[PDB]
Amino acid sequence: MKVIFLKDVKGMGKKGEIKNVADGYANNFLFKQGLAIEATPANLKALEAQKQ
Ligand SMILES: [Cl-]
Ligand SMILES: [Cl-]
Ligand SMILES: [Cl-]
Ligand SMILES: [Cl-]
Ligand SMILES: [Zn+2]
Ligand SMILES: [Zn+2]
Ligand SMILES: [Zn+2]
Repeated sequence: MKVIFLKDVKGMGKKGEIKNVADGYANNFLFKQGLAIEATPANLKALEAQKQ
């Protein structure tokens, strides 16, 4: 699973970084805790638009 971090997770990734991680971790921890979202082209396009 490719994710973009929304918050800093020490030892894992900083806000704005894009990293591939185990699906279980993404689904059960990162997404569950609101720390990241999937880095799909669609999500990235939407995130860029809001920042601008
Ligand atoms: Cl995977
Ligand atoms: Cl930071
Ligand atoms: Cl920081
Ligand atoms: Cl896992
Ligand atoms: Zn995966
Ligand atoms: Zn930070
Ligand atoms: Zn697991």
